[PDB]
Amino acid sequence: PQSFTSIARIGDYILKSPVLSKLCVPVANQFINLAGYKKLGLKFDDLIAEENPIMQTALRRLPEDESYARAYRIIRAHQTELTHHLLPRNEWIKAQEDVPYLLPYILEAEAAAKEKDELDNIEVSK
Amino acid sequence: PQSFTSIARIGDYILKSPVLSKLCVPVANQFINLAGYKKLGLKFDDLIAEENPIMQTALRRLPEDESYARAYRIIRAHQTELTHHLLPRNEWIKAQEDVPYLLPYILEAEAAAKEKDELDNIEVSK
Amino acid sequence: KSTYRTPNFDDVLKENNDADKGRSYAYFMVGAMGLLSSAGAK
Amino acid sequence: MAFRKSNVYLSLVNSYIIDSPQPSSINYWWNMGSLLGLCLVIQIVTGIFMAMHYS
Amino acid sequence: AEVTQLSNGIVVATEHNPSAHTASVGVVFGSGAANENPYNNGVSNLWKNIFLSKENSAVAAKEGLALSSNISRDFQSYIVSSLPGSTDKSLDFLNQSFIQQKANLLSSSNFEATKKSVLKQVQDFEENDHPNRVLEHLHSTAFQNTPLSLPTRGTLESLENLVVADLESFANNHFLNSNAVVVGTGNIKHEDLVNSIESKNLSLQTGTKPVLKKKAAFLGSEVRLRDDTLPKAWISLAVEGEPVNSPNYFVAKLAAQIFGSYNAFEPASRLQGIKLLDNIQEYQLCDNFNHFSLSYKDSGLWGFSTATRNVTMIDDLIHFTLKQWNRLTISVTDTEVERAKSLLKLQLGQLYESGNPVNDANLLGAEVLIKGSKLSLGEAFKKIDAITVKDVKAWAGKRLWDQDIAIAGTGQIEGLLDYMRIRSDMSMMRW
Amino acid sequence: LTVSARDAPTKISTLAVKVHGGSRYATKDGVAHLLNRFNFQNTNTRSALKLVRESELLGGTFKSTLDREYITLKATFLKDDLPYYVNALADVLYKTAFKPHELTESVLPAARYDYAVAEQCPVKSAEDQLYAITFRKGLGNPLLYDGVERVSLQDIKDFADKVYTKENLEVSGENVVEADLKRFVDESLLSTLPAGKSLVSKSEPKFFLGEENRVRFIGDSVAAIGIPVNKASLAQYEVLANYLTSALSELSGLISSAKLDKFTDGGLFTLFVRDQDSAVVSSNIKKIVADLKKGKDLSPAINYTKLKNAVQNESVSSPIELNFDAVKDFKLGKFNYVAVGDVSNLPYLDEL
Amino acid sequence: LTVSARDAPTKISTLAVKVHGGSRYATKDGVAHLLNRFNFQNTNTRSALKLVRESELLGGTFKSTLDREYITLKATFLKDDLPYYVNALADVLYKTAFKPHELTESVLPAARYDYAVAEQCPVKSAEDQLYAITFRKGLGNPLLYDGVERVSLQDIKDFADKVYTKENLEVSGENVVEADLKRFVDESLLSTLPAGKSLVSKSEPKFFLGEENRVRFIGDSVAAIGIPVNKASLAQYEVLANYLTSALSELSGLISSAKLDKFTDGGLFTLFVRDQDSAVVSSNIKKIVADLKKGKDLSPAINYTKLKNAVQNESVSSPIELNFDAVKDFKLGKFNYVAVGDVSNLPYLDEL
Ligand code: HEC
Ligand SMILES: COc1c(O)c(C)c(C/C=C(\C)CC/C=C(\C)CC/C=C(/C)CC/C=C(\C)CC/C=C(\C)CCC=C(C)C)c(O)c1OC
Ligand SMILES: CCCCCCCCCCCCCCC(=O)O[C@H](COC(=O)CCCCCCCCCCCC)COP(=O)(O)O
Ligand SMILES: CCCCCCCCCCCCCCCCCC(=O)O[C@H](COC(=O)CCCCCC)COP(=O)(O)OCCN
Repeated sequence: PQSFTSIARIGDYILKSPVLSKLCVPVANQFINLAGYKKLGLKFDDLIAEENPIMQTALRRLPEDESYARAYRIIRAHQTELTHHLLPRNEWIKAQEDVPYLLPYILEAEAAAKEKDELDNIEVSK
Repeated sequence: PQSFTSIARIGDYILKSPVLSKLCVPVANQFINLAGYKKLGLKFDDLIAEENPIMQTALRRLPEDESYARAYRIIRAHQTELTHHLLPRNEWIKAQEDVPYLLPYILEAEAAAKEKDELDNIEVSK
Repeated sequence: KSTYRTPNFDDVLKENNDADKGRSYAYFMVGAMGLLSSAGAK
Repeated sequence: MAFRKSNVYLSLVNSYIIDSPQPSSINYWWNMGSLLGLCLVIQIVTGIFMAMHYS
Repeated sequence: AEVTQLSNGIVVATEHNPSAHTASVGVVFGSGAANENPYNNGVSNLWKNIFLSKENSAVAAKEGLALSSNISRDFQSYIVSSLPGSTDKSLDFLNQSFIQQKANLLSSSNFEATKKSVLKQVQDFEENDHPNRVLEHLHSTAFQNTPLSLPTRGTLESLENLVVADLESFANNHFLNSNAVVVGTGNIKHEDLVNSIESKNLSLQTGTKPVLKKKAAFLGSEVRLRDDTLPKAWISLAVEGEPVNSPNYFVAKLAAQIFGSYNAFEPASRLQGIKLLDNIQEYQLCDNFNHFSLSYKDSGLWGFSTATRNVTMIDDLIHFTLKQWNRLTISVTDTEVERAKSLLKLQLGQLYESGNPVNDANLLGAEVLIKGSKLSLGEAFKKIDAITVKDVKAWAGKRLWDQDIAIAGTGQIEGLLDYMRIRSDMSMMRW
Repeated sequence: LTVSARDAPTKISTLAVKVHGGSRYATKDGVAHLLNRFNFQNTNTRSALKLVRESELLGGTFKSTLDREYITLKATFLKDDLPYYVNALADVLYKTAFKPHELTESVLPAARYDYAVAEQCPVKSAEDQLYAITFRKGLGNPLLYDGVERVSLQDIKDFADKVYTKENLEVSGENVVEADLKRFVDESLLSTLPAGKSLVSKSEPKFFLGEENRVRFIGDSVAAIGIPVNKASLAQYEVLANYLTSALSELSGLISSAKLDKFTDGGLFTLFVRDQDSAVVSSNIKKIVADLKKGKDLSPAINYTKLKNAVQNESVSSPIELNFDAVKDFKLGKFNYVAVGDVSNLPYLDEL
Repeated sequence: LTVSARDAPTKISTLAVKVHGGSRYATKDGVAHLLNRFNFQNTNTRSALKLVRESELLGGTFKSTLDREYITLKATFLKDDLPYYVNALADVLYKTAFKPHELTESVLPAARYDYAVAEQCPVKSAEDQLYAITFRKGLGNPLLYDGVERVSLQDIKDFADKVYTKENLEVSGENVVEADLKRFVDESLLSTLPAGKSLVSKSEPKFFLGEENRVRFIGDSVAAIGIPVNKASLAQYEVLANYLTSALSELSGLISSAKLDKFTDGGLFTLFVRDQDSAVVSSNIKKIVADLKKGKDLSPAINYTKLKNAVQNESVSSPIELNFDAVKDFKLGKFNYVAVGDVSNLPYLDEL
């Protein structure tokens, strides 16, 4: 319940400002590698909860090969969490591989649902 | 749970004997028209309970037109029993129309299930 | 890597299978738990 | 099908405590529910056998 | 009928069928797919397809000689069929093909074209033939890290590393004198074949194929090749069976025969005398199954393969099949044993006494490589008649009742449950 | 009632009843396929279940196969069990039941499955199109029931009364003593069939040339040519088929299959080119037709074709053998072409 | 960019963009049908949902129809709303989105439904077979997508870049003031399309005669004949079609439909005989072909055909009118025959 347009607007306002980016991007990636979802072999777009119909739409949108890769990363994360270990350091998701791959599908589903709601509640230009 | 081969054997032993037929066929059709299933517009093969797989088989066996006629007789019986009346005397099932129409389908399903059970429990001619 | 090359299980396999030994030890332990469970239920 | 699937009563026992698909990564914190069920049965059975002597 | 056998370092074993109209003559080596390390895997398939190469088949077809080959786990074969007046031509061709030279078969162009063709065939097998690749993964996980796990077809990752040196190294280590049996089946006499071999020289090599360090050992495991984009769910499932030269060979085959095979679309297949069909036909649990008793030199497999579209009731299929397997230990009847005797006599006499001479050559070559002489079919029928119900119950208690299983599956096998419920269903808890 | 059997010490015998009732004798479309999937159902005396149980306890199985010309009933069994199988095949030929529920439950879904199997294979579809455009009324009837023509249960009974006659069947045995088989046939119900007429027409069928048919299909594209044959020019096409199949030809890697269907009065030479890509099929079939119209020499393939004819001839009713010593040369005349697949990219008959 | 519009005091105007991009210009099979069901989806600026909502609040609907030659985008609306619909059609021709999920969700199931509808009608199938055997590469392309040829999303974008050009479209208006339409077009995005080439070939298409194709089908049997026409012999076939349709002919109760498809350089005369019974279709089509080969007099049908040509001509791009005063007589020459239905009982082309 963050409505990805809103978080994208705040994040782009932080990134486009030089002072705010220089201040809280080191805090940002320090937060990321203290979060430790890399160490289970996951990406952050593999981590967004997908039990609402807009994210379910954005998972139908997704290409096939990225869907099979996402399915493998989920099953290796469940198996590694089951054994209570971590993946070895060669198998951790690196910083360059943590690509926001599912974000544009999510954002276009956001814009579609927002436009549907606006047009479902319009007045008339009298 | 009468196993129609058995009732057919007893009934044919009664009918083929002259003394037993002359004794208890008037008792038989007196029992039939005191039963009063004619007065609701039914036949007796419309009255056999059909919630066992051998009778369900014998209803799949049945031709189309007799199946639609049986469906109409059931729905008119439910409606007449719902209104707590009887059908008028012109609409009662007459004695000639009370034909054992479903009996041979039932008997061939009986013989098929009996033969399957016997062959499922055979010895060997050593 | 093929799907016919099974990965390494050799650190966790028994050095001797002997399918009556292992099943007898397992059924002995399950039977001991059932023993004490029968006593406790009584 | 099997008798635990075709029976009316055993289908609930099946679909709840036999063939219920559980996620394979859940730790011992997903066990407090069964533990609360056991402790509720303890409370009820001791309550009956102790309320036979209570005025 | 009669099977004779003689020796000079090579082994000459025949079946003079004077009623047949052809005559197959060929060499059956005692190496197979179970004699390869996992890095030269598929070299026997590549020898099969350079022997069946286009130039070699053309030179064969100039004289009216059809070639044939077979790669199994235990035995290779290289069979040349001809008219019964051309056994000398077939022997001289087989001599010129293997013994006299191999460099003309192993030229650069022929080898590269054949490697391309076998790479195409292995890829086509891997992504299109589903029940056979299920059975190959069943062998690959029942016998894993052990040379009987290697597929006969070879793997794509190994077969694209082979060069001519590995073909020649396998030829020098396995195409030997004692390793081979030259087989003549069909319409040839034994004395004619022996006198014609002694008329030539036909000496393959000095001898002594390398001995495997590790013997085959069954290992209960599973492998799940889940592919959701397939219309069915293919699944094999087997226990450790009986190898050849075992006293429980025909008992294991008759146990496989009790539950038989089935095809849900054929009308005469739905009316068989199997008690599994009463459970399996109600909600249409599978399309087909077959019970197999595979027997190798070191070990064996006993189980069933199946295919189904009812992907939500796979566990009921496995459940009723394994409860029927548990009926062998406890309460198998006399009539089921008599029926399996009659059907196994039938399919065994169809297998050994079909009209095709190349299949007789493959079977006779395998049998006289393993056990030194061919057991004729009348003694086989006497051994089938000697089986009682107590023999089947003792065998099922030894091999079936609460033993480890090996499972392989592909397709929509999500309805297939864990390993432990399938393993625990091998014993009934009611006996 | 032609009875013939050969003997051997092999311990399993087979018994075959070949009846001239295939698809070329079908009254309506696919009646012969309904009769094929209908036989070995319930008879008037024993049910089909009792048949399967007693044959399985005695040790023999059943098979009923149709072809373009025959309806063959086969029974493979252990040698001591001969009169049971002779009486079983006599009862199936004489007194099958023809109940309507058998048709609606066991016969029609089997026929649906047979047609669904052979529709998913494009070369079987192309072969049926080739037959239908070469022998359009006679041999060119469809082999399988697809349901474009309503076939009732009375049609099947009339067809079975037409076909199963004493003058229409041959009893062939393998590994069977012959005189004992003649005694068991003369004692059974097979001797009291109605003695109708032999349906085998002795004249050559009227064949058509230069025809073309195109069928759109999803999957493998297949281009096929077809040549109607004589009774005398049959060995030339046999050695042609085994020439193009073997490695003697420079184009055996281009074709997929090539066979000659031998009948009692002629037959059809087929030649199939199958590939998933349409440009490959196009280039291959243009090269095949150009090289066959250029001419070939069939002399090297003659011993190879003697061998392949020996390995195919297992039946008693094998055709004339010695015609091979006179074939020398072939040049492609007129033919009939079908094209099943990505039809908009396959070549037409005018440009071949 | 040919702009033409007529004016009337009628309060509802329509606007049509005819683009020469039909199935005869399709690169692969059924690409034009995917482009037809793809237009009026999402653009780069407004979504398809916003298009439907604002057009519905303004009072106009949308329609995109394909033919054998055109891809027509039509918009029917209230007269005051003209520049909105001119800008909407300009945006659809210029900057549709071509997203892959649109193809997999809204475009392909619509095409599956269109092909399932027209496969259940046998005369549409017979018409496609008739086109495919008469104009085998050009006009004879299939109209609908059936999926025998893989059409990707890049194929549709390349086809739309090929077809939607300034030299390839005509803007036609009804109940629209013309000079205002020319000003709104010259101000919109429709003037900045890439100026490609006119795809209209002026030569007559190569036509084939005497062909035959036979398609098995479950349901109504239909036999059809087809005659390729010239540009000069077109009015004879127009008065032939309206002769056989009306009650002037003794066989209008025998045929089911007969029409002439007028193109810019020719066309095809079709003639359909449809009935559920195959013997009725057989007797009817033999009688029709015999009577047309006997000869007819087309003089009584000429005023009737003037009337029916007047009621059909509503579009601006109507063909040449005055050719009717010179038609006198017709005799059936060579034709092309298809047969869809119970194929084993329909007549062949040799026996017509
Ligand atoms: C008769 C049924 C009965 C049920 C059911 C029952 N209890 Fe009780 N409970 C009693 C009785 C009787 C007492 C008083 C006697 C005693 O305290 O020993 C009691 C006392 C208690 C006490 C006070 C114990 C003390 O001595 O201080 C607590 C706390 C309590 N119950 C909690 C629960 C909870 C929590 C549950 C279930 C969710 C529960 N009880 C169910 C009978 C019951
Ligand atoms: C998500 O996965 C699951 C899951 O799906 C389920 C179902 C469970 C299981 C849940 C439970 C077991 C909870 C169930 C609890 C109940 C149904 C409460 C019922 C409790 C009772 C006490 C029943 C009432 C019975 C009585 C009161 C009878 C007592 C009577 C007596 C003692 C009479 C004595 C008198 C004489 C004369 C003998 C899980 O634990 C679980 O996690 C693994
Ligand atoms: C309603 C009250 C809810 C309480 C929550 C309890 C949750 C755990 C219940 C455990 C039941 C164990 C049954 C396992 C089983 O039958 O497996 C059976 C056999 O297993 C056994 O024999 C287990 C040995 C006996 C254990 C007895 C434990 C009794 C103590 C229970 C204490 C709590 C009541 C099937 O096992 P298999 O499928 O692997 O072959
Ligand atoms: C608020 C809900 C409270 C909890 C209720 C739901 C959970 C109930 C779980 C019950 C588990 C124990 C029931 C197992 C009994 C199964 C026997 C059975 O179903 O056979 C029943 C007959 O049952 C009886 O006669 C009496 C059962 C009373 C049960 C009293 C506890 C036969 O069933 P069926 O029709 O499938 O058999 C056809 C034969 N082949």
